[PDB]
Amino acid sequence: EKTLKERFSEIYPIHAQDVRQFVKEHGKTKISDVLLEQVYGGMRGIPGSVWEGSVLDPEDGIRFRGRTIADIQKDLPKAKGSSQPLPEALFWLLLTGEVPTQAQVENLSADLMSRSELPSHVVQLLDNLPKDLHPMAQFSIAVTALESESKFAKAYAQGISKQDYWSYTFEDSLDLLGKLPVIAAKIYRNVFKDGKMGEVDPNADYAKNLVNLIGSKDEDFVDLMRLYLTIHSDHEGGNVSAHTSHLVGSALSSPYLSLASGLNGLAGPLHGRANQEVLEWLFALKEEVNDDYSKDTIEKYLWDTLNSGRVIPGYGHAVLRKTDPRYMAQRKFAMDHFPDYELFKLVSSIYEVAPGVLTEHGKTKNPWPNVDAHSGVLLQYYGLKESSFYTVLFGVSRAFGILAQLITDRAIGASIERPKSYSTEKYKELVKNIESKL
Amino acid sequence: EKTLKERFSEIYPIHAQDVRQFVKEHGKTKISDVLLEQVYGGMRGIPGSVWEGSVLDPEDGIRFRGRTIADIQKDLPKAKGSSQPLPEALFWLLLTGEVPTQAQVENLSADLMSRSELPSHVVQLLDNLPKDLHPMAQFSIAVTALESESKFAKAYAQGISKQDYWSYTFEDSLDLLGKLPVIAAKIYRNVFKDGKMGEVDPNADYAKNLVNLIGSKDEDFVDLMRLYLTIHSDHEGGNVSAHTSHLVGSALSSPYLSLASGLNGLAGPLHGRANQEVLEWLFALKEESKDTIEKYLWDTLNSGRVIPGYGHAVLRKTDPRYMAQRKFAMDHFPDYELFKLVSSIYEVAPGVLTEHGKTKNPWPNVDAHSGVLLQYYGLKESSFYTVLFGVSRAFGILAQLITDRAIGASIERPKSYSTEKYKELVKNIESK
Ligand SMILES: CC(C)(COP(=O)(O)OP(=O)(O)OC[C@H]1O[C@@H](n2cnc3c(N)ncnc32)[C@H](O)[C@@H]1OP(=O)(O)O)[C@@H](O)C(=O)NCCC(=O)NCCS
Ligand SMILES: O=C([O-])CC(=O)C(=O)O
Ligand SMILES: [Cl-]
Ligand SMILES: [Cl-]
Ligand SMILES: [Cl-]
Ligand SMILES: [K+]
Ligand SMILES: [K+]
Ligand SMILES: [K+]
Repeated sequence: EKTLKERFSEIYPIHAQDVRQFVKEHGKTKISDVLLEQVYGGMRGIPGSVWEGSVLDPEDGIRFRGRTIADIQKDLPKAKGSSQPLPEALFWLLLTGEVPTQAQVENLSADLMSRSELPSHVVQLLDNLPKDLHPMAQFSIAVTALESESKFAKAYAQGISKQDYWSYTFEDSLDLLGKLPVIAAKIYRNVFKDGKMGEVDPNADYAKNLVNLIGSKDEDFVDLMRLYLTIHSDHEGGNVSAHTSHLVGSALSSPYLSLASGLNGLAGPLHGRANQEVLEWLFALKEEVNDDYSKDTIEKYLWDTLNSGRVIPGYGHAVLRKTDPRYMAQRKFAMDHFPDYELFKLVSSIYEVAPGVLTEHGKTKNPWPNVDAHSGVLLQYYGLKESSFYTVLFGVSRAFGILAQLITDRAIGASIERPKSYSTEKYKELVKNIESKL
Repeated sequence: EKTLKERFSEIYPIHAQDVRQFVKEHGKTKISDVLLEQVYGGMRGIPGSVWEGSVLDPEDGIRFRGRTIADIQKDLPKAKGSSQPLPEALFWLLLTGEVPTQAQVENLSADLMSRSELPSHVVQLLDNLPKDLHPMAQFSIAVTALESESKFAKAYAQGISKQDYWSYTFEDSLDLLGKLPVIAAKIYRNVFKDGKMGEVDPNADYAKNLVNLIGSKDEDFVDLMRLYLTIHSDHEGGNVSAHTSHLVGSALSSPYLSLASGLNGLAGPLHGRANQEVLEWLFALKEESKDTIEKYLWDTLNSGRVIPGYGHAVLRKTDPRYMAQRKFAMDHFPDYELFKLVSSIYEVAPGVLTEHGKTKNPWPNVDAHSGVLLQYYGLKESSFYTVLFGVSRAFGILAQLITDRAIGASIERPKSYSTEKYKELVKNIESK
């Protein structure tokens, strides 16, 4: 059967021609205004990214190439002996728009694992970094240190044509993906454990390799990581980490430098820590309520939180009008594996009463939980209790969506991202002339 | 006299109130349209950034707080015995909008040098990185490794008020700036020399300490570095490195992670790494008259490659940073062979690019002329040239980051769609 690169090589020229024809016929059509408040407000609401792999459906949640969470659960092949799709399978879908066969996924997993050996200088670098250097900083350092392996950078120096960029971008992306579970596990073992790490199983999948190297053989934990890494793999192109990766990549920096920059964006406390924020809030609630999770006790705690001017972390969507299907998938995992786990009972008790309380409070348009309201409790159950590592896991997942778009951008020859800026003094002059009309 | 931090603490509340009133009274005014071709064309022409220190005119080039490069050479204080501007003097102007006195610049240089000592774990990591790992990758690695020292990161975890973010951002920024010449010289000495490092002179300026740590006390080389680090320091808010640093910083990553990300964008061959690409392209042409130059330009274009150092996203005429560098060469070494080659290409390349018919700007940018000046003084290792660009551009990057935290600027987060969804959006727009 065709490999991922072979199938992509057949699909990308069709997409490239489609984009060229679309811009030729409709490029002059106005799709938005830019108001002054938007340039001073982080460009909120401005269409500013072409991102093929995922789009948020306001009724049905995130869609990956048109498929909801329920669709990917039904449609993607599963690991042998499991009901969880693999993140490798979703990566195939993100890049091609097509669902791979089980045999195609197995071959892709084997290709990734064949590329998983860290160069000696990266092992040495990681082993000697201080334990107080944050795991996300260690992560982006290690990814950047792989730039010496970059096939795109070496080929660009040899003078390849623009029409060939995508091929080397693809190879660098798979080389990088193959190493992410090893980098992440090495950081985990060095910072939080004894530094001792096993070896990659050449027949294991990406999530299984990650969990085994982190230090667990529990097949249910493997299944949890397959779920976690699938559902976090992509969420549009406007968010800081996806946008940063696209921007750096648009200057023809390699996938290593592009992903490292995206990871630094994900490391920002306003972007990649929602899981940890929920967990901290759950722990503080548990202490304050003295382990009492009854309806009356929880509702009073939620009313006091909202009445004091604070939000319920993980609840309330700007756009999505129902519970995130990624939340429901994690709830189902907990219901099927550990329904009596005390921390899950707290999460579930909140789910039963929070939407009603938020609705009556009247300050939350879409009073439903997101993926981050449920992820930490599942990680805690399997012993991954070190919350300062959670964004590393997020990056190991989101790298799939980031690299899929980076390959696509090189395949279509997307141009450098370079908007215009002005100072406040010059915006005042611009606005004065617009309002005066001359 | 007032320190930079003291003066900034007086001006930022006034800027904050000014922005708030401006957006309150004029926020609904439309300043641009977004056409489909712009979202599919890198957002070219979209006003998408607020950036105070510098504004780029397509015809006239860069202005720093309203001043051209020539204005900067006249208005800012210089080092003793020198006619070149100091980058730390421009940094003062970028952050405050005001020209520092000579004594204020000297005090700022001394503060930067007082913060220049690298932690042991950073020295050790640099000493152990392979010599074949590109210097820009080593540079962003070293900057990221300083995150363990971040005062902003520690204060944020301790729960400081949003109103106090700027103070820790400011301290991290000056801590980081003070270390950049040491990191850059360490990379140079390790990769190309014996790895041995001299000591920082507490009383020398930023560019002089960089050149001295690289190993040279040539006074004209020091003057070149003063000019180089000044003119590369900022190019408004929409260039890839500045924009990347703003984006990452807007999620409250520290100055270390924001700068490291900006450096990774600067490392792209369509961005700052074009200065290495230019030197390598010049040397390949030399190894291989108007006819021979024109043939080499066409052979490059016909191979599906860009002419490095020509074109620009915004500029539509010759870059004034190119002219400032030509002027330096005319005043110091007009007969230098590599300078004459760059000048000979300037006579031929714009015509070829115009006939080629693709670029919107057939004129050279800063990267066409920077490497040749470094070559004159014996800095022959072109894989180091973008590190120097990064040492400079950190000034403009960090000035805006401090300003952004002082005013509480928003997360940058536009909306994306797939091509399938853009088609639906366009169809509905055109039906109405
Ligand atoms: C700087 C640069 C990236 C700006 O990109 P841009 O805003 O999209 O430029 P344009 O609008 O003029 O691009 C239109 C076309 O002309 C081409 N072009 C632009 N500058 C070119 C150059 N110096 N050589 C060859 N082709 C060039 C572009 O690749 C593009 O081709 P395409 O339609 O097939 O995709 C571009 O000019 C470039 O690649 N320059 C060479 C690298 C360089 O010197 N970078 C330093 C910039 S300070
Ligand atoms: O302005 C740009 O887009 C690129 C450039 O010249 C710079 O950043 O110095
Ligand atoms: Cl996101
Ligand atoms: Cl975001
Ligand atoms: Cl208007
Ligand atoms: K080259
Ligand atoms: K963004
Ligand atoms: K940009």
